[PDB]
Amino acid sequence: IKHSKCRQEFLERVKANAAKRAEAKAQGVAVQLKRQPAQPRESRIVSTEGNVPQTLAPVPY
Amino acid sequence: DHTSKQHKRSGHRTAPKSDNVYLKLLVKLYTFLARRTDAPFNKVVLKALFLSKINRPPVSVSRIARALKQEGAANKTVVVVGTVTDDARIFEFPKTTVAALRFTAGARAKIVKAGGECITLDQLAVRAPKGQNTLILRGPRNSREAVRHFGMGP
Amino acid sequence: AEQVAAERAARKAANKEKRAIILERNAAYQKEYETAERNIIQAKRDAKAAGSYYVEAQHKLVFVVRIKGINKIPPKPRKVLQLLRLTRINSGTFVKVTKATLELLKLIEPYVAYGYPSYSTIRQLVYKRGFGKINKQRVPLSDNAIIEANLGKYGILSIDDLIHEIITVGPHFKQANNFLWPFKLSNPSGGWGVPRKFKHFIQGGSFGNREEFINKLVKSMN
Amino acid sequence: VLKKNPLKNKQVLLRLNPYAKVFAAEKLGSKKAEKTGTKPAAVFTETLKHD
Amino acid sequence: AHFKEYQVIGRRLPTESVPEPKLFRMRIFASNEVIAKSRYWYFLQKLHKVKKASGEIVSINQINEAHPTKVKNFGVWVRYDSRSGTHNMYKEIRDVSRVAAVETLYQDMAARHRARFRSIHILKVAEIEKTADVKRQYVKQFLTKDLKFPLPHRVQKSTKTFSYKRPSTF
Amino acid sequence: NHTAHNQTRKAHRNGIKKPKTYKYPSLKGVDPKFRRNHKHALHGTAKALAAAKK
RNA sequence: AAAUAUGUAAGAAGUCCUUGUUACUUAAUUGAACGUGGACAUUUGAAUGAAGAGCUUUUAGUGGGCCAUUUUUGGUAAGC
RNA sequence: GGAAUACUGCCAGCUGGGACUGAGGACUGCGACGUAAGUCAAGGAUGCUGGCAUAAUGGUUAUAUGCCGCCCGUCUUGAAA
RNA sequence: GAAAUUGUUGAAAGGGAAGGGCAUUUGAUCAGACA
Repeated sequence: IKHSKCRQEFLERVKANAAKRAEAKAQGVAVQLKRQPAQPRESRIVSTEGNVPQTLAPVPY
Repeated sequence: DHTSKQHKRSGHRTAPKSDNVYLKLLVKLYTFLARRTDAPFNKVVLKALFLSKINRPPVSVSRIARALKQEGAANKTVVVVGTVTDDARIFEFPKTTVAALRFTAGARAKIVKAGGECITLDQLAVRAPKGQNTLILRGPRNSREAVRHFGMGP
Repeated sequence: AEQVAAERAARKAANKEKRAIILERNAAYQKEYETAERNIIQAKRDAKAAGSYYVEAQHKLVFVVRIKGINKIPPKPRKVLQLLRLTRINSGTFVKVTKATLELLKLIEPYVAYGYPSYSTIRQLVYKRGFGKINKQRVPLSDNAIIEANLGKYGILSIDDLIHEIITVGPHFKQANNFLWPFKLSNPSGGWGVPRKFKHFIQGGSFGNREEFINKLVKSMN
Repeated sequence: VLKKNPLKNKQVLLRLNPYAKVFAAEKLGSKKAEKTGTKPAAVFTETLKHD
Repeated sequence: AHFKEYQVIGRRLPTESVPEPKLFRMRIFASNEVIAKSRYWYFLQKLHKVKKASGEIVSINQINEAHPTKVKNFGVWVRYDSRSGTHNMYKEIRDVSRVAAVETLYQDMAARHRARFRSIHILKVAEIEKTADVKRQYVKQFLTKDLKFPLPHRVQKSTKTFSYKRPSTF
Repeated sequence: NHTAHNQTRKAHRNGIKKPKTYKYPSLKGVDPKFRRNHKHALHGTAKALAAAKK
């Protein structure tokens, strides 16, 4: 009386595992087909030339 | 904490419960061979020496006749750990070598009459230290009167 | 017979080719760690000169230490504490930081204290309190040939190679960490610092995240 | 029979890690870096000293 | 503990279709580096919509005093949560550095008004440049010219449990 | 009278396992019109694999 | 329309090709089910853990419970 | 404009005092110094000296002192009752 | 000719109980080893 989404999403992800592996067999290169969780982000230089950080001073009441 | 229980016991046996003298000599011989020759045959036989009367069911001599019908196995020396019993239902029996503990006098006659020789387990290790060219049979266990371990739906 | 001294002279000579790999590879590590920290310090200085704010990358290795003892623990955290191999009180393992393991620590946060360890404490935990799990049984290291016989498949063939896969988290972090038995630590030698432990570290207590002050606390427990 | 700790008993420190000999020869831990006198920008200081 | 005044700078998230979120900075009195990052997300959540998961800390900087040995008169504005509803308070402190005056304010609120650390919000600490507009009185009595006062009845800390002198004061 | 105090803890001593999901599920319960053909389908496909493919 | 709690999926018993069966099905050898043959390997398909996993007998005691945090119902109330 | 020093951190930097333990019993292992024989703090303590050879240590038992110690068996949600 | 229970002698202790545990002092007593 239902039908399921999440399995049909897995069935589309197997097709992605075929084409990546078939391409990487042609041009010799690593596959990396396992998923990963979220990762901590990297270092990035942030320039405050556009916008000066404004002070807050938590007064209101 | 404790993830698992506690001091467990490996539920398997390490020594046979029998007080037979001659059986402990065969346990003494195969504990030598299993430690040294490292072929996986001896660990299977040594585990099979500790078993009870019920876990060693009798292998009928018609069951050895089935094992020689297999393709490319007409000269393997069959190894039974239990007893080999007679069976007068078959009529034509092969010529191979049987290695076992006990031979019933009806099954003793049928192998020697056909031509093959019957050999005990000490002469098995003298012939086959690694247990090359061997073939292990085990009798049936659910043919025992275990029709009675119950449920509402059988 | 033979082999009176004929094989010993070659077997001792074979280890001379073995120690030569370890000596020059650790030179490549010591060059890397000092160039790692110089480039970060230069990155802040080059950003202040250009008027920019150099943020750091987030740390990717925490070190979790159990604090509360063994009983009166609810069922949701007690399963999570067993998955990090943190059975007994004052024990510790290294945890790779993802989205997944950050939510595990977020459950057991009133029981553990964790932060980001430096190279110094990792060098001092592996040498003094490091043990190895060899087919079972927790064998202490005391030798490079023990690691080389068990992690030779994965690269690693000296004890500093084990450290390098811990701090510079590599592809083989999971297999190199699971080789380590969980650390057995004493009570801290100076004290916990504060009167009560079971408040948050922001509120003076001991549990929670402290991000650098784990390096002062482990050296007492080391 | 007995676990002899490294970081004391320097014989067992040289049992492991043979780089630890040449670490003491170049002294390698009390190292002086080549100094670079690079002054920070004026925008950073005026938000740091003042508000 | 000994407080340290910090400068904490926050930038919500570089996202698609909105690059460069604006920026925000605050001056935080706290004991160490770990509190003042967490005390930063306390106030800055109340002012607009970010969270600790939705935000990130750009940089922290420890602000030392511009002139330590010069003696300053400090006016502090304080919002604290009493047992009734909260209300403002203005107090004046004569002390040495900026971060040392907040040390003697949390003692002053805890002694007289029974306010803990978690109830008080330091609004703004400012230096009163010229005198004669010092509104309170207990700061003002130390500002007369040629101030001289003795210290009568001094005690003497004795190390022995017995002394044979029948001791006298000053 | 009735309570469920200490019942979840007794279930998690020997765990809560699955029905271990065999190959070849039992066709008892399937529509019999499918079962009656599927007998005759296997009886043919064992013949051609034995007669032809050898 | 939250929060906490809760069901399933994260591959070998898998994907893909060629074509084999039958009395079911289709207008139709089209499907459906199970296959032969061939290609796909340790990053074989998220994290961490696994002080072995799995199955089977056989029986002992027990079937008067109580307390705390939080949510609650009857009761003004309660060590009800 | 030039420093110094607090504070935090690092050292496979040096050196002095105190306490507890000596488990194991021919050889093997991994090493460091040396040009080599070898030696060495490197898979667990040896060398030197003194007193006494008996109630001296020690064992037992009686008492003294410091602290601790409600009466057993059973029924019970609950026993010193 | 056992124990409860008792007599004499000998030792010892004792301000509203007695008995016990860990540790030593004092007093009584005692085995072992030194060629």
